[PDB]
Amino acid sequence: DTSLPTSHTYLGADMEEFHGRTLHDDDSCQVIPVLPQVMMILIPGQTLPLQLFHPQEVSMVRNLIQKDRTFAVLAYSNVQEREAQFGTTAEIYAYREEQDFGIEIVKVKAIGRQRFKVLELRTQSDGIQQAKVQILPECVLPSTMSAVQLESLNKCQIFPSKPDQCSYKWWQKYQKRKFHCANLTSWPRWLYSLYDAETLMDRIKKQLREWDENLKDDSLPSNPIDFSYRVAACLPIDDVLRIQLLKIGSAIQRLRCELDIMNKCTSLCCKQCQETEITTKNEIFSLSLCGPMAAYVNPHGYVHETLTVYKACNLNLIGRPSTEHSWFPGYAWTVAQCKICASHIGWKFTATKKDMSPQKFWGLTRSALLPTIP
Amino acid sequence: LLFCPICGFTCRQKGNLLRHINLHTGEKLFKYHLY
Amino acid sequence: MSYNYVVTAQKPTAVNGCVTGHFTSAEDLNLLIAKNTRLEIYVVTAEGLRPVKEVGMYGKIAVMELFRPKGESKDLLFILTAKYNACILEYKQSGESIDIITRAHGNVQDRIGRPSETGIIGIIDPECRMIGLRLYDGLFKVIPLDRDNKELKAFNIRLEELHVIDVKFLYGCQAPTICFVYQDPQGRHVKTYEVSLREKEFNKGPWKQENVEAEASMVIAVPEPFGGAIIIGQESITYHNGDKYLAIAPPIIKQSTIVCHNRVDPNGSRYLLGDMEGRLFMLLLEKEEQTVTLKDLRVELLGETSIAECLTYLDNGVVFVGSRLGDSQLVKLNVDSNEQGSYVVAMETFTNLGPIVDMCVVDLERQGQGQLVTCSGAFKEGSLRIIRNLHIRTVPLYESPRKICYQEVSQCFGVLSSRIEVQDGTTALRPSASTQALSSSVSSSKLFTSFGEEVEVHNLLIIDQHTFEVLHAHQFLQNEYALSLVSCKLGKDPNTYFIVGTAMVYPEEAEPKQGRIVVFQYSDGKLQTVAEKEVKGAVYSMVEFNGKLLASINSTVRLYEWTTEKELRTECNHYNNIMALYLKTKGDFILVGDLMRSVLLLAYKPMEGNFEEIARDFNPNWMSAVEILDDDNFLGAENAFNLFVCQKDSAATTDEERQHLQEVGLFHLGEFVNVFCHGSLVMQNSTPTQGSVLFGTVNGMIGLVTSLSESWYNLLLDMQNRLNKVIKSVGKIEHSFWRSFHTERKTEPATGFIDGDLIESFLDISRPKMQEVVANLQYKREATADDLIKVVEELTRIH
Ligand SMILES: O=C1CC[C@H](N2C(=O)c3ccc(N4CCOCC4)cc3C2=O)C(=O)N1
Ligand SMILES: [Zn+2]
Ligand SMILES: [Zn+2]
Repeated sequence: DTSLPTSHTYLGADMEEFHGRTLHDDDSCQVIPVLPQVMMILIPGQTLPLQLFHPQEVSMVRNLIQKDRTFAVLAYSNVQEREAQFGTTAEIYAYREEQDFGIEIVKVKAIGRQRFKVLELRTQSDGIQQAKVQILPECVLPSTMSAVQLESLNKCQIFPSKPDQCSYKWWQKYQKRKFHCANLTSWPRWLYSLYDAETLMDRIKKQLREWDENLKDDSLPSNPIDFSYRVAACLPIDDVLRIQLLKIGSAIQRLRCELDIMNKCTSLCCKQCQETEITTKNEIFSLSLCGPMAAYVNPHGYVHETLTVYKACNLNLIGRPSTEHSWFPGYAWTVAQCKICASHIGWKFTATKKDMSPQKFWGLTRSALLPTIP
Repeated sequence: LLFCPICGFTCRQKGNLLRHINLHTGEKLFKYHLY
Repeated sequence: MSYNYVVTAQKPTAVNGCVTGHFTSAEDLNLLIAKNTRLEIYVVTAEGLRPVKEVGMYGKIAVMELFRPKGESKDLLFILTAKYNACILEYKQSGESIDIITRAHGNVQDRIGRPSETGIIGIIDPECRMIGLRLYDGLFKVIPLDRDNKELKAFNIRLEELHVIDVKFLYGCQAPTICFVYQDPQGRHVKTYEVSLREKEFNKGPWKQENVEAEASMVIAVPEPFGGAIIIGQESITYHNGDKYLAIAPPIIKQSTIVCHNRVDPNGSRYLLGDMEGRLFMLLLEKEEQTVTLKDLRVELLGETSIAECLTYLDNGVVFVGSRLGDSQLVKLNVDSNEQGSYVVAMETFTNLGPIVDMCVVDLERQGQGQLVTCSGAFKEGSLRIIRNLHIRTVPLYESPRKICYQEVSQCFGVLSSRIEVQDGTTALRPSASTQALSSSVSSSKLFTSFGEEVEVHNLLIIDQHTFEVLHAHQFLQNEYALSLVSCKLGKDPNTYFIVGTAMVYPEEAEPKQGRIVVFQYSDGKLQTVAEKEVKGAVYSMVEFNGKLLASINSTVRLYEWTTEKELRTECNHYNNIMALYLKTKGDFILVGDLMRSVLLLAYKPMEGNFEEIARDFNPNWMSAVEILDDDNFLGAENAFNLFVCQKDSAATTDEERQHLQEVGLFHLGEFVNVFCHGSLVMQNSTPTQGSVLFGTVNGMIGLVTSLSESWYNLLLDMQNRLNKVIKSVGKIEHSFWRSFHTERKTEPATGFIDGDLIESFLDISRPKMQEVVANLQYKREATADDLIKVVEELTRIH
C-alpha cells in the first residue's frame, strides 16, 4: 500500500484539520513568523510534519492557528549563521495537542504553498523570528509556437484526446501537429519538443513509473507548475540542488532541470564521505504515493526525509529490529551507519510476517545522501 | 541502551553516546527537541 | 542606454488575409490583402489586379472583414489587430486623393482571460447587427453594430464550451444565430445559439446539438435559400440544417487537411477548398426544388496551386491564392481540364520572400555593394532569393532550404536543404534540387516505421554563384539532421572547407545522443569528405573562432583545433547547463543563448587555453535569434515579435554588476525575426550611423538595425514624438502603443530604438505638416524643415 506513508499515521489518530486554504497575492509583501526548530527546505505542495515541545514555539503555533495558519520555512544558505535568501510559506492543514509524559506536545502537519524572497529578518524579544517576505510569482510562458503560427492552421490545434502502441504513435502525431509551423523557424520540431510542457511531463511520468509500478496517471497533477513542484519534492537531491530548483520560477525550466537531474544523477553516496557509494537510482522504489521519498518525524520531533530503496551497501547495522514508532507499519527498523565514516545514513526495515512484500528494504535520510553523476 | 534522540542509535555505555551524537551534522536544536 | 535605429528594407510579403467586396465604390470589385502590417487594396479588372491603395497599420492585422450595414452605399472594413485594436474603416476618395476614414475604433482587450488555443476568431452577422469575437476561452465578445457605437463598446457572453474550434453566423435567421464546433471529452459537437443583444445573452439555437467527426474543424455558413451549415473535417463533409442532415466521405480530401475555403457563387452553390499541400478542390452543392433544399454534395480536385493560406474567388474564374510559404498566385479556373487533368492555370505570381529561415550577404559582382541571398519558403515552395538594390531573383529548389553560406574561393554557396520522402525504402514526392544535382554523393560512415510515414532527408547542396545551378548534392546519413553550416579555413591549412554539424535524431529519443561534424572540401567540381568527427550530442551551431572551430554540442561549447594531419582535436570545453542554440563570436568574446532567452557571455583566454564566463542574463522568454552589435551590445529577437538589446558594463566596480547584462533597448517589431547577419545592401565608402545588421523574418520582411550617437538619437526621438501628433494612423492606433514591447499580459514602453519607418514618413507629409513638426525644435539653432529633410534623406540613404 503506497497511501499509508502520506497519512502519517505514526503521529496519532484523526487530527483536527483545516480546509481554509489561503494564498497571498503575487508580488505581495508580507510579514511571516519563522519556527526556530525547522531546518528543512520546503517545496510548494510538500507535506511537513512537526512535533513542538518548546513553550515558545507551541505558543507561536497556537497563535498562528487562529490567524492564518501560515509560517515561513527558510532555505538556509548559511545554517550556522541563519542567512537565508529564499524560503517557502507553509500552511498548517492538520493540528493536534497532546499531554504525553506530563509535558505539552503539539503535533502538526503543514503543506508548502508559495515560494518567496527574504527581505528582512527581525528577531523578536520573545525568541521568535519574523521575516519580511516577497511572494514570488509563477513565470508562465505561452506555447513556443504561439508567436510563429499560421492562421489557417489555428484550427485543428486541439487534438481529439489521449487514448508504445497507441501512445508512441500518438506522441509522434502530437509533435507533428503541434510544431508544424516550426518549419517557419530555424529549429526543428524535435527541438521545440524539448521545451514543451506536455512532452517533459510525459517523460518525467515515464521515469516516475519506472520508480513506481502502481503509479496511475491521475495521481500526478495535470498542471505543469504543480507537476514540477511534485517532482521536485520527491527527488533524492542535496540541499544546494533543492535551493536551485526553488529559485527557478519557470515551470518549463524546472521540468527540464528535473529531467536533467533524473537522467544524470544516478548514484547516491554518503554526504560526509562524498565517495562511498550507498545506492543507485535503479534501486529506488516508491512505497509512498507522494513518491519514493517522504518526510517523517521521529519521537523526539526530528524530521527525516526518508527515501526507500530495495538494496543498500556499505552500511553497518546497529541495534536490533524494533517496531517502536516504526514509520512503515509491520516493519522493524534497525539503525544503519556508513560503513566507512560511521555517520548515520538511515534504517533497514525488515518484515515481521513472511506474507509481506517486499521482505526487506532500506530507508535512507535525504540529508545524508549526495547525488553523484557517474 | 542510551537512545540517540535523532536517529535511534543505541548503546549501553556513555562516551560512544556523544561520539555518535556530535557526529550528527546540524545544530541539533536540543532545547526544541528533547521531551 | 543604447541608441539603435531600425528600418524596413523590404516590407512583409507573406499574405495572411484576403477578402473581396465593394470597398472603393459600390460598382468596383475590390480585393483587399492583409500582409501582416500592410493592407493592399486592388480593383479587380479583366486584365488582373489594379492597385489602388496600400496602407500601413500600426498593428498586425488578425481579422479583416467587409460588411455593409443598412444605409451604407458601399462596404465598410472591420480590422482587428493582434493587440486587440478594432476599427471600422471607410474608403473615402476626393478627386485624386485617397484616404481611409476611421468610422469607429477602440481596444477590445480584457484585463483577465487566456487567449484561445485556436486563436482569434472574428465574424459579422449577415444582417450586420453585431460583430462576434472569440478571443479568450469561455467568452464570446459582442460588439453591437449600431452607428452610435463609435468606440466599439463590447460585452461578453459566457460560453459553457471552452474548446471552440470554429464558429460562424448563420444565414436566414430571424435572430443573430451562431453555429460553432466545440470539443468535449466525448468528442466534437456542433451547437447553435441565438445572440440576444437586449439580454446580452445566448438563447437556445434553432436546432439541437449534433455529433460530428472527431477531426471536424471547419464551419461554413451557407447562404439562403439553403441556410444551415457545412462542417468539414479530415475525413467527411457534412451539411446540417434543422433536421436535415447530409454527409459524404470523398477519399480525395483524405490525403491532406483542408485549411482554407471561399464561396464562389453568391447563393452558396459552389465553394473553393484548399489543402495543406497546395491542392485546390471545388465543393458543389446540388440543388433540388420542393422551397429549395440541398440534394447532394460532391468534391472535385480542381488542381494544384501554391500552398494557400487563403483563397478568394474574384470573377470570371479568376482566383487569388494568398500564400504564407510561397509566392501568392492569381490563377484561372477553366471549364475543361487540360491534358494533365488540371483545371487551374496560373496567370500571375506575386513575390513572397517569407519565411526567411537563413540568409547571407555576398558581394557577387564585386563593386562594394552587397547582395542578400536568403533561404525562402518551405516544402515545394522552398527557394533561394537574391536581393539587390529592390531587385529580387528567385531560384526554385522545390525543397526546404535551412542554412546557407558563401565560399568565395570556390565561387559557390553551400545550402543545407531538407526534402520529405514517403516510406514505401523511401520515395521522393517530387523532383527537387537535392535529386537533380549535376553530381551527387551519399554519406557513407561506419559510425552509428510504417508505410506512409514521412521522413526528412537532409542534403548539402553546392550551388554555383553565377548560374545558381546545383553543382553538387551530398546526402546525409539516415535519421541524420543537419543543423549548422560554416565555411572557413582552420589552423595553418590554406584550404577552405564546408563544415556541417548534424545530430542523429530518432523518434524514441527525446534528446539526440549522437552527432557529427563533417568537413568537406569542394574542389574541381567534386565534394570530398576531408574529415569527420563523432560527438555525443547535437551540433546546434558552429563558428570559426580565430582559426579554430567553436561548436555547440548539446549544452557544451567545445573549441577544436585543426591539426596538420587534417583532423579536429579538442582544444577546450565549457559546460553551460543550457543548450547553446545560438553561438556568436567577436574577437575573443562568445555569446551563447538558448531558446528560453538565457544569454551567457564567455571569453576565451589564450594563455589559460579555456573559457571564462564574463556575464550572464537569464530571463524566461522565447528567443528566436541573437547577434553581437559590438563589443558591449547584443541584439536579440524576443517573444511577441520584439527586439531587445543587452549591454555589458565591464567597468562597473562591482562583481555583481560586471556579471549582469542589463537590457538597454526594447522595441515591438511586429515580425518574427529568424536570422541576423552583419552587412549592408548599399554602396560603401562622417556617416550618422555606425554598423549595419540585416535581419530576416517569417513574413518575408527584411529589416536593418544600425547604431546612432546620443545626439542623433535624442533628435530623432523628439522627431518621433512630434510626428505622432501630426501623422494620422489608420484605425487611430497610437504609435507608442504599437511599438511598446508586448507580451501576453505585459507591455513596457519602447526604449533605445528609433522607428525608422516613422522618421522616413517625414518626407511624405506636406510642407505645412513639416512646419508643424519642426516648430520650436532645437537643432543650438532652431531646426528648420530643410535641415530635417537633409537628415532624413541621409538616414534613408543607409538602405
Ligand atoms: O522508522 C522509524 C525508525 C527510525 C525513527 N526513530 C528515530 O530516529 C528514534 C530515536 C529515538 C527513539 N527512542 C526514544 C527513547 O526510547 C525509545 C526509542 C526512537 C526512534 C525512531 O523510531 C522513527 O521514528 N521511525
Ligand atoms: Zn560516510
Ligand atoms: Zn543520532
